[PDB]
Amino acid sequence: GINFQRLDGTVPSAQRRISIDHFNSPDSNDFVFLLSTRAGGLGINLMTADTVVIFDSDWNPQADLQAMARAHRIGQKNHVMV
DNA sequence: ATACGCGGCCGCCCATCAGAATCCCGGTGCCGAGGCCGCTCAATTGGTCGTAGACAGCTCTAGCACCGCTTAAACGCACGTACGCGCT
Repeated sequence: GINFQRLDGTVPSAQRRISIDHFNSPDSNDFVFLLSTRAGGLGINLMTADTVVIFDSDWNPQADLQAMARAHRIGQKNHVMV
């Protein structure tokens, strides 16, 4: 019973834009948002996200720093736990 | 002149001696392992040298994997035409 939405390199822009525009709402019930490596750190940003859980290093240095950079940003106020 | 006798002929069952035919034992020709063998020239034996190629080190291509944006190609189904194939 966890409401979420995926984000990888398969869905077009018309769908991932609706997903990201739906996640940025302050009353969104999607507390889990899945991403990827290149698609996760592809671009844009998440302001309401703060917790970044990584399963394993994606065989690239600083790829984790740039991956958390999509959530850990300036607009975040309640700190960032990784 | 008138009546009796018979004579070989013959069907009959009944007897003797040779020939035909099946079984009990056979020789003959064909095929395929054997043996013999012997002059001998190709393999084996004992031996040296050297070189291919195994092997370990190394680096440095390219085969794999993996991902996602883009889209041509595959898919499945609907409809009918023009062939497969059956008959004569």
